[PDB]
Amino acid sequence: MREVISIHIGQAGIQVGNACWELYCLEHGIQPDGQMPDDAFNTFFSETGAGKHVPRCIFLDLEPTVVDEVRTGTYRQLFHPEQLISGKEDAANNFARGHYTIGKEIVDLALDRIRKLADNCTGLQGFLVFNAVGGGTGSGLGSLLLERLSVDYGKKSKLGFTVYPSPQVSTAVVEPYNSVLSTHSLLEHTDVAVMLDNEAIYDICRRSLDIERPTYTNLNRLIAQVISSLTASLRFDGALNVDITEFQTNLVPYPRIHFMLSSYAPIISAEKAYHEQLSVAEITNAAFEPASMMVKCDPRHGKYMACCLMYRGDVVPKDVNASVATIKTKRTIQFVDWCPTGFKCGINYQPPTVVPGGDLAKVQRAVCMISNSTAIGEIFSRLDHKFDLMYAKRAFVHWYVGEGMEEGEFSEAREDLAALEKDFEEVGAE
Amino acid sequence: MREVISIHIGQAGIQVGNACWELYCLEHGIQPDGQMPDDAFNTFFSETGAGKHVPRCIFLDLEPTVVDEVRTGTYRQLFHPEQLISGKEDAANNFARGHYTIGKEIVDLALDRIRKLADNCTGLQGFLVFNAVGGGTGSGLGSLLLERLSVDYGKKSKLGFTVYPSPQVSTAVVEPYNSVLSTHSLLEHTDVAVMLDNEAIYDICRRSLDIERPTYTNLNRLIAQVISSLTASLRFDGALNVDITEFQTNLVPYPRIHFMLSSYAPIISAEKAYHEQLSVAEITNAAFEPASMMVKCDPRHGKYMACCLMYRGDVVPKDVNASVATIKTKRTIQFVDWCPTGFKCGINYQPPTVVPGGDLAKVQRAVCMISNSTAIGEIFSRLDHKFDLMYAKRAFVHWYVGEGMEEGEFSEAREDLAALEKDFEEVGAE
Amino acid sequence: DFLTYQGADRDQRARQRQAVAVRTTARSEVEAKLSGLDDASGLDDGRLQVA
Amino acid sequence: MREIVHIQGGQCGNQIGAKFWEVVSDEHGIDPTGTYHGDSDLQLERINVYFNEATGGRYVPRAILMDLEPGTMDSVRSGPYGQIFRPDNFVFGQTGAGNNWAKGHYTEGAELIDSVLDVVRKEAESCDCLQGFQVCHSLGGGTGSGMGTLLISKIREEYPDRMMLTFSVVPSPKVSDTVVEPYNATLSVHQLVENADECMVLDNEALYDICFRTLKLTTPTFGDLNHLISAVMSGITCCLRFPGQLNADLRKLAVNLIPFPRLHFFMVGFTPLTSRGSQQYRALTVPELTQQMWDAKNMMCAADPRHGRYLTASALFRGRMSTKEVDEQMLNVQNKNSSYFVEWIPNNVKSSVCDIPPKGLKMSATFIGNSTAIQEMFKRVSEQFTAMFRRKAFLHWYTGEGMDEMEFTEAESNMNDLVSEYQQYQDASAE
Amino acid sequence: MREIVHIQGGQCGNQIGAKFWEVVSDEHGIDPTGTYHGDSDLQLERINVYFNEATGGRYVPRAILMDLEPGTMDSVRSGPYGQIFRPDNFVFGQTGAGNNWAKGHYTEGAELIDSVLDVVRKEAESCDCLQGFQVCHSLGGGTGSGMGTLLISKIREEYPDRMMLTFSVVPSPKVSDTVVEPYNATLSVHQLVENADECMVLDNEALYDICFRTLKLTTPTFGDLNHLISAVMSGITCCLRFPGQLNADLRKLAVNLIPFPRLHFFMVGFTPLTSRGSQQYRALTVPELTQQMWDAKNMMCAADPRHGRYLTASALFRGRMSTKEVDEQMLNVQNKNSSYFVEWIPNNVKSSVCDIPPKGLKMSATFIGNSTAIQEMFKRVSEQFTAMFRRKAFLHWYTGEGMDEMEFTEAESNMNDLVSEYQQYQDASAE
Amino acid sequence: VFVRNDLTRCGQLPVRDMTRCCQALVPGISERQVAAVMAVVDPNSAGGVDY
Amino acid sequence: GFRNVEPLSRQERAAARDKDLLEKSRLQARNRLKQPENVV
Ligand SMILES: Nc1nc2c(ncn2[C@@H]2O[C@H](COP(=O)(O)OP(=O)(O)OP(=O)(O)O)[C@@H](O)[C@H]2O)c(=O)[nH]1
Ligand SMILES: Nc1nc2c(ncn2[C@@H]2O[C@H](COP(=O)(O)OP(=O)(O)OP(=O)(O)O)[C@@H](O)[C@H]2O)c(=O)[nH]1
Ligand SMILES: Nc1nc2c(ncn2[C@@H]2O[C@H](COP(=O)(O)OP(=O)(O)O)[C@@H](O)[C@H]2O)c(=O)[nH]1
Ligand SMILES: Nc1nc2c(ncn2[C@@H]2O[C@H](COP(=O)(O)OP(=O)(O)O)[C@@H](O)[C@H]2O)c(=O)[nH]1
Repeated sequence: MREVISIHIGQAGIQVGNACWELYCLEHGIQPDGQMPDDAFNTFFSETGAGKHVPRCIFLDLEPTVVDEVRTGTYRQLFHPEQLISGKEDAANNFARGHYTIGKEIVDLALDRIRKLADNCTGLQGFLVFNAVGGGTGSGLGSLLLERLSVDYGKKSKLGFTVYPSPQVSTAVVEPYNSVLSTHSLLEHTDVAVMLDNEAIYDICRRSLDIERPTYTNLNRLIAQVISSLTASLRFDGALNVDITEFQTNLVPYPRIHFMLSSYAPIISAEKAYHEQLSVAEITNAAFEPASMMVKCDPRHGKYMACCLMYRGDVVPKDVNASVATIKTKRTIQFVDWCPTGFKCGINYQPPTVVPGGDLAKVQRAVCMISNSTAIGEIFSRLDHKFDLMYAKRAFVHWYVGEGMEEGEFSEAREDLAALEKDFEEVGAE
Repeated sequence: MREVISIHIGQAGIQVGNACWELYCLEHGIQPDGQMPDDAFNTFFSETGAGKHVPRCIFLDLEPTVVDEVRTGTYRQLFHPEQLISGKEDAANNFARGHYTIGKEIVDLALDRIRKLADNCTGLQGFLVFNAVGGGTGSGLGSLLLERLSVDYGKKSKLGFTVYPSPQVSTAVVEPYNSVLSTHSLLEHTDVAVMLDNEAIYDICRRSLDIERPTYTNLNRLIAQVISSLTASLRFDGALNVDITEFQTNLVPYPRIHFMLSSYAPIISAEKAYHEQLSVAEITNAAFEPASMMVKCDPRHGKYMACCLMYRGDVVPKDVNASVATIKTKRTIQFVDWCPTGFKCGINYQPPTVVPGGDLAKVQRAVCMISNSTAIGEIFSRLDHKFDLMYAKRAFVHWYVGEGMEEGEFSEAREDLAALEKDFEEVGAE
Repeated sequence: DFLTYQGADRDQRARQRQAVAVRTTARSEVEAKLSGLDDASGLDDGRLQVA
Repeated sequence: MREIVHIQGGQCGNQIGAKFWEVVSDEHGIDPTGTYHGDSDLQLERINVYFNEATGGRYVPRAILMDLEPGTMDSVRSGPYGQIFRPDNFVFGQTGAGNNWAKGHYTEGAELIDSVLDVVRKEAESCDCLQGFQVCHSLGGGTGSGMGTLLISKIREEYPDRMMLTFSVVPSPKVSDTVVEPYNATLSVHQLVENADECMVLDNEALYDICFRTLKLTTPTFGDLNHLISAVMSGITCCLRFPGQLNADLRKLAVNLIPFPRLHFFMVGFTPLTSRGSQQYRALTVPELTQQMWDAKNMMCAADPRHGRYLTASALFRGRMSTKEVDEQMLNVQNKNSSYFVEWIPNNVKSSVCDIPPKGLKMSATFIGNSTAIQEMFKRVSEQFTAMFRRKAFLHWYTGEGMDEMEFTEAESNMNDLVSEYQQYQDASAE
Repeated sequence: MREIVHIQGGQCGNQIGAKFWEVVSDEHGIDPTGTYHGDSDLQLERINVYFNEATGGRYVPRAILMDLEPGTMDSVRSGPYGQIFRPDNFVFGQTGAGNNWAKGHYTEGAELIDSVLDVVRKEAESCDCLQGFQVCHSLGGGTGSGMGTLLISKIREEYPDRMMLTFSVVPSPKVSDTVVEPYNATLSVHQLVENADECMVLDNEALYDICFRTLKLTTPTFGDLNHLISAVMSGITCCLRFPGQLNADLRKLAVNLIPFPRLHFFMVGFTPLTSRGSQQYRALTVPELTQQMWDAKNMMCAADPRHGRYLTASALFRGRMSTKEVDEQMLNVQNKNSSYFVEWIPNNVKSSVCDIPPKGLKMSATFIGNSTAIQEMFKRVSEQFTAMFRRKAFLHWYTGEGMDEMEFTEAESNMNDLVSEYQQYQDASAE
Repeated sequence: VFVRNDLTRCGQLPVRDMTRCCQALVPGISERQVAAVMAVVDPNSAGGVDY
Repeated sequence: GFRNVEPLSRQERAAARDKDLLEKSRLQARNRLKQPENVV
């Protein structure tokens, strides 16, 4: 009745999907074999007559290795083999390769399976697209898939949990190129886009979890906890229920402005746990701390427009009200003049489940703050010069041209990102 | 003493007859073997010297499967083996097949057994013909049998509880064709024809009984309850008795206009039962609700000409008078200007018996509302364009021609249905 | 037996309602415990004893 | 024999209604299975105001729950008194309104509204005589506010003469739950002014204040606030359900409270609210009840009566009491606080007495104050609505449901005119 | 008691018939020795449709096996269910047709056709009532296509009224087996248009595509394709053999499917076809089975229905199911894909329900679609036939058998006229 | 963490102390796994393996 | 081991025989103020 279709595109999408689905299995009691020893799972799993539960997810990638890792690992009897879709040739960090030449047949099969999945859902809250902006598979194929979904499904709410390149640290070289292309693509298709940065999550792990060597598994576990907190109100009852449709209404002031900073709290290891009180006010403050942001974007530079807080566990409305009143009275936290309330508080009675093998402690309270703020334009500003610096020499441009793109596409993407910068400046200004 | 001869033609006829005879056996206490552990069964069963009771019914079909199912089921020792009549070749949704070539010997044998049945009846209130408008067997053979009965028996009241095609949902393709043909046939032979729609009864089952997956068994149970409520005055005593001759004389303003909408109340499951008062006024209002009609035809569109109410159980004439007066004062329900009374109320002291294994609850009160209203012209209007849309291309016309039909027959049927539309418009107009 | 699907739907509805009833009873007990705290409960009884 | 049709709208409205029906069944000695277990004749004497007798001994509430999402109704049905309600009176959709008054009033509320009116008419015709309808819901939510206003308009169209009572939970001043609360409240107040005959304004922050200061509870969940609301909702109509030394029905309260048709918004309070610690310290007397009644802290509205002027005030007392005591107390209150009472009305108090107090309390009293203080609450809501509407933030979500931008400004104009009327009668001078 | 005479023709037809009889015996609980071992009354209730009782409990299939070479029926006899068939029903020549339609229709088919009709008449006269004949064979092969068309003509002459159902394996689009497939197909289609009352088209490449994409088999031999075909052959007539909630015989299917006599070519598909890995993962609902039904990949013909327009479509469901659910699913399919459905037929779906699903499967469904998509298949066969006929390649082999060149032109003209009728009804507009 | 749980600064911890440390690091670890690692680290010891 | 079934009274048979008495009894069973048509 509250089904949500999960899409995981590219290596990063699949690797965060592994953590997400392990977390969902742990939360709902579903064993990795597929079945558990009501109907709260229906959002993420569809049950069969035999009692065995299959997730409503689709693992899309043009490379076979990542998907075969899932096919060989513990969750081989859980997922649908055809829902795991594997390509033959990788996109090789080429947006054109993933969007024009290789991605065609793969996206056709993906839409086929997505139709089959949506046909099994009475209701459909929306799509959760988890991809990696900065890679040919994630950016190009993901952009094509989002465009097709917008064309055919229509008004279904697509929430894109995208991972943009970090300000200074990165793993690719053409990452500004394909990131600009995919941002051009997804400015007009996704309904609410959640920004994530590897550098910011690395900093969170290093400072809060005391992990001197954070890794992709830790990053994915944090992202999985955040998405679980986001979807908790769909699956578990509690005071002040918040919905996928209500995210857009209480978070998106205008259709272009729908990019969101995400921050989880508390992030504490068990050795540091039960060593602080972890009250509602303190976890709210931690969630509003700039270091707790999962994007290398200081909110002090900009102004908050909206903030949806998702409380999990033993949280009382009096405490959320007191904490939010303190936040409003706080001076460093600054809101736009045209949004006096700017807050969407929603509580859930289900505490965040702890993944065995993870670093997170078993905490009875949690906050997931997803905020629309004009500061997010800074990351686009960074990519806008990282792009044009290479584009001046047309470096690596032959690679993108070879798979059927044009200089006009790069020009249009750069112009649209400049327009997005201007829109962020205009919404920030009085 | 007050016998009524039951005829069930076609698959729908036999399938509703199964439910009808289950209901009659339960109501009179007759075990399925044939005998029971005063003279209230004479309307439906004739008792033998051995004490075993045989029903005065005739199961007519050109297909052996449906009849052999009854021959094999629990009611194999109840019905007369020769009364169960089976053909060799099915009519294949062909009115010409069921009316010109296959149906001849079958209808001859049907008249033979019907004469044998009528010779065993001192009185004879009339015939209850249950067939399927929209199939070769029910339409063609049923029309032929009705014509033969009109020729030989004459003035005996034939009450046809016909099942018409639903507006949008349907199971056959040549259903408009054979429906128009059968309507042409029965406009001039049956005395009172009650329309029934599978879509309407499905909606009733979904909304009232909360059955998300209604089936033909549920439909036939509802129809059987309606027929038992109609016939209750023949078997059980009560104030304001109604007779088969009286339905006509109180319901048929003109010979051409004798088609009737049917509605039952209450339709409530056991779980929903004993949560509402179920008073006479409330159940009468339910019966006059457009949703409770067993035909997909909103009665607001037309004007009621006559309404016969058949009450079962703890109903008092003061209560029925108050309820019907409120109905008259109601603005939504509107009657023709030339019929100030327009109401035929009849009460019976026998509450409706509940079939074990069914979804209907044990209610102390019941209402069967059978209404002659000009709104019924809407369904004929739908079939009249469904017919001519196919007839313009002469689709499936060769199939009907092959078994001894002519284009003149289709033309005559279409013209007669147009004339019926015109008559309904004329009587509705002042 | 012929109508398994209808019985299956009835059982599904009954199970869902029973599970939600169990959840509501547990939450009602927890809320009663939370709302029981008031002035009468000896929250400062130890402080009074110490003083 | 004067029946009341109760309607619950939205999550907050459904929770409030469930608590209210639990309280009323407790008052009338009805167990969650519907059977009477009260052992008191007066409990069954006027049970038909709220309940109907089923085929057996069961009594079913004349309550209708409407919602666009089934979760809140599932919780209500699974609650302790969830089984008394008739299952057919749960009218729910499938896609909830995302805090969108437009979604709950035009797009998604339209399809469910005919089912809702079918249920309402079925319940209303069963009534021998109908006092009216009471609708409990929250301003500042999608399905609640939207479908509540739509249903109220429809019921006003069908039964103009019948009483309409509303228990609206106005969005709180300081701490707001959702962003679009000013929009939803602005669109809902415009409907309530035109349609609802009698409107009672509740604020969750006033409820938190009263339960923190008078009840002195530490962890007030929504259940406690709904309990106080249920207490007021019962106490307003206890004069219908129980014999009274000086009885007064809903229409009498409306006539004595409403000077002019548009000035029908009221702040309410219940007495005696005592902390469990101070229960033995307090003495139950009519003067004590009046003292707590006229305390601004007792008002379940955020606006305080001190800022405004009391146009009128009804006080419905419950318990075996002295009419001389009650009348003298209300006269002394008026004389002492004549500055806060309107001059051009000789008596600003409608005093009513009922002989049956609520269970556990020897005495009780509900207060219904029509004062110009509600002006500041509407003014604050408008101060938020104008700030949001100047830049048209989140306006596209309402526009995509197909409602004119002019409708927002029309609702704002109606609110401003209502505020103007309240100020006019606040500073009106006699002669 | 409505019997069906099964006929197998050529190597492919004989293999398909053997597999079909194995499947039918499995459904009826018949072991290869002919004894009933099903332990179910309904299996024996209508066993007379396909089998006759022997001296003891043995049941003999009503099948007639045709060939010009004895090897194929030697294989049939050596197969697991090779001993059920009566030895008198094996009719063979000595020299097989070298993929020569002229040899199988005129020279070598003429002598054996007398014995073939004798066996057919002997089998038919024993039948109490005869629904008709079903002939399984492959277009594009000498003995199969030629002898099948000749026998169909003879049986049409003998029994004009009785049903003729044909399962023809039309030569595949992409990869062709033999060179003269276009000649044999062109000559056989001209005969089938005139004689065959009802025809299903099967393509080996379509079967390969469905077994590679849905079943995900790795090494699918001809046995798997024959088993899919056999499932379709059983499911089309299971309504005759088992009680059904809404039963439908072959004549009913033909009446509801065929708008005009020449447009009797159909594409068929079977559900649910599930790969081993996804068997526990798939949930069997009527919407699921319909969704797999209406997919183009499920069709066993090469032509995809998306290009054409569905003139008609029958769906025979099997199992414990809701007629409301089935009808709602089909109405929803028609409403959603109204672009693919003919406008001048208000209802393009003939739904039939049988109460007995196949063994092991909880419920199943077979589909028979009459759509103008088959026009492209006939067009491709025309594009090959005309290309070869312009240079008269391999025409001397047909000419040396006593076949006129004018017959080729007549067959091409007839097949092009059929294509024209399909296009006309694809682009026909109402009113 | 092991240093914090080692009060004596002896470099050695008991089974309970190192299981507590390993649970503070990763909650899902049971005592048997920690003891097995203890044994494979120091084969012949009466507990108190060097952390 | 003899099977037994409850014997009905003469009053029940008289009520079934009489239209008036049966209807009056049903009215009395209908509801609790003054009984509807209480007086037989
Ligand atoms: N946060 C996070 N980011 C990841 C993770 N794995 C990969 N990424 C990011 O994903 C980007 C590339 O992902 P993909 O496009 O899917 O890589 P791929 O599957 O080989 O596809 P292509 O590189 O486009 O050919 C890199 O720039 C990484 O920054 C992960 O586990 N967590
Ligand atoms: N309401 C209702 N309608 C039914 C039922 N069974 C069949 N029908 C209707 O009956 C119609 C077909 O009836 P028949 O003509 O007798 O089918 P048949 O027995 O195979 O005979 P032919 O179709 O003439 O060959 C269908 O269109 C159904 O709508 C039933 O149980 N209830
Ligand atoms: N007193 C009370 N207020 C509530 C309750 N639940 C929600 N509210 C408040 O009511 C306001 C409106 O929410 P609501 O109308 O229920 O949401 P909707 O159902 O989607 O329209 C919210 O801002 C909440 O603060 C409750 O149980 N009791
Ligand atoms: N599905 C299926 N197709 C076959 C089989 N055997 C042959 N075919 C195909 O049928 C086509 C015609 O061969 P066929 O008519 O049987 O040869 P003939 O018997 O000498 O006339 C060939 O192109 C084969 O690909 C089989 O067992 N199953």
